[PDB]
Amino acid sequence: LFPPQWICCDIRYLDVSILGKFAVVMADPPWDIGTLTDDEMRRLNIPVLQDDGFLFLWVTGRAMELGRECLNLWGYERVDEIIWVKTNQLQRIIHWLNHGKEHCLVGVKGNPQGFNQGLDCDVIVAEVRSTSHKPDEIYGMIERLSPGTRKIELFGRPHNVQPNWITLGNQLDGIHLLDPDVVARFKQRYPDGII
Amino acid sequence: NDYCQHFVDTGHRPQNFIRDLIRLKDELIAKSNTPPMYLQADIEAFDIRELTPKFDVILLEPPLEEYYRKCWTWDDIMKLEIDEIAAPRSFIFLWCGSGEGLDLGRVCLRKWGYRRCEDICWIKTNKNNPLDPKAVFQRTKEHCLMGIKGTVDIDLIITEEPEIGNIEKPVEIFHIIEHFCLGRRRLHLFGRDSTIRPGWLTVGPTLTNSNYNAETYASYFSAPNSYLTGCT
Ligand SMILES: CC(C)[C@@H]1N(Cc2ccc(C(=O)NC[C@]3(O)CCCN(c4ncnc5[nH]ccc45)C3)c(O)c2)CC12CCC2
Repeated sequence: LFPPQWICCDIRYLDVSILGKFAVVMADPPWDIGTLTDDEMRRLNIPVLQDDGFLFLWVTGRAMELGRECLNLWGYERVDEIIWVKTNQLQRIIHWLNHGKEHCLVGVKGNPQGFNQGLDCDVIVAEVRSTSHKPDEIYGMIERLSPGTRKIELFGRPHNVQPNWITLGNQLDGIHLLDPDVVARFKQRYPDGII
Repeated sequence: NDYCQHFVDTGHRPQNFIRDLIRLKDELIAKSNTPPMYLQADIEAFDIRELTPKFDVILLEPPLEEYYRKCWTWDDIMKLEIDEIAAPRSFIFLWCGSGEGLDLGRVCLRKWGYRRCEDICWIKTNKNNPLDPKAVFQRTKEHCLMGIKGTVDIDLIITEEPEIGNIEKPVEIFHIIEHFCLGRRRLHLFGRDSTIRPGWLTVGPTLTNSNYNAETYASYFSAPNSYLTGCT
C-alpha cells in the first residue's frame, strides 16, 4: 500500500517481524551522547527487516563509531557515508571545531539488485528547517535508488511519514496501517492491541 | 530549492551552489614557525623511531590506491609505528578518502592509540566540469579524520575537484591544523616537495632534497621553547 503508514510504539518492544522485509532501512536514532543506551542500540532487531537491501543510519559525535559497530553488528558493510551541508535561506554555512554538517552512514546487506547505484552524490545541501530535523532531500535520494519498494524508518517523528514508508516513532499519532499482509500479522500478533 | 534533484538533472553537484580580524593569529603562527625541514624516506623500509623528538601533530597522507583512476594499502598503513613517534598528549590528521579508509582509518587511529574528536570533510565541487562497484552514490568528498591522545574553524573544506591525477590535498587543511595551536613539532608523513612548509617537518618517498638533522631539529624546541603552543 503506497501511502504512509506509522506505528507509535517503543521500537525496543515491537515485534518488528510483523513488518516483513524492506529494501531500504533508515534510522535517525537518539544516541546517548528520549535516549537509548548503547546496548539497546546493539540489541535492536535490525536483522529481521532486510534480506537484501540498504540501511541509512544517522550519526553524530561518538555514534560515528558506535553506529559503525551497530551497522556491522546487524550485518551490513558500510559502503557510503553521506554528508549533509547545513545552510540558511541564502545558501551559506550555518568540541574542537564548529560543525557545518551532519553524517549518515550507508550499509548494504546481501546481494541487493535492481538498484540505481550512482544516481546521486554523497553530499546534501538544503536549508536547516526546524531543529533535529533531517532534510526531505534524503527521501528523494532514496526513492531514485530503489523506487517503488518497501522502506521503513525508525525513530521517525510525525513529519517523517512518507509514501512507501512505514514510520516507527514514539511521538507518532497512534497507528495507521493499510498494507494487508502487515494489517494481518498485526492483529494476530496484537489482539487487544498494545505493545 | 532541492539540489539533490538538480544534480540528477544537470550534473552540477549540490556543493556547486554554496556561497562564501582574526588575521593576527596567522602572523603569530608565522613568527613561532620553525624553519621548514624535509627528509626523503622510502617510508615502508624506514624505522620511524629515527624521527625524533616526539611530535605534537602528525599529518598522515598516504597514497591510497583509490587516488589513481607505489600505492599504500590500509594493510600497509595500519602497520606503521605511529604511536612510537607521537607525543603523550598529541594529535593526528589522517586523510582517508571516501572508501574503506572511512573505517580502516578509524581502526588505525584506535590502534596507535588515538580517539577521534573531529571529522573534517573535504567537499569537491565540479562547477567547471559537470565509481567503486561497492559504491552506492557518486563520491565527491574526502575525509581527514582528527584524533587526540591524552590531555573559529569549521569541519568543511570546499574546493573544485582537482584535475584528474592531481592528488594534492587542499592546503586549507594546514590553516585548520595551525589555527588550533597544538605545539610546534609538526610532522607531515608522505608529504612531497610541493607541500614543504614553514613550521613543518615533511617526510616522504618523493622529496627530491633533504635537510633534516634530528639534532638541528630538536634545537628549535630546546628550552625555553619546549611547550610553545606555537601561536605566541
Ligand atoms: C545525526 C542524527 C544522530 C541526528 N538526530 C538526532 C535526533 C534528534 C531528535 C529525535 C527524535 O525526537 N525522534 C522522535 C522520537 O519519537 C522521540 C523520542 C525518542 N524516539 C523513540 N521512538 C520510538 N521508541 C523509543 N524508545 C526510546 C526512544 C524512542 C524518537 C531523534 O530520534 C534523533 C537527528 C539528526 C538528524 C540530523 C541530526
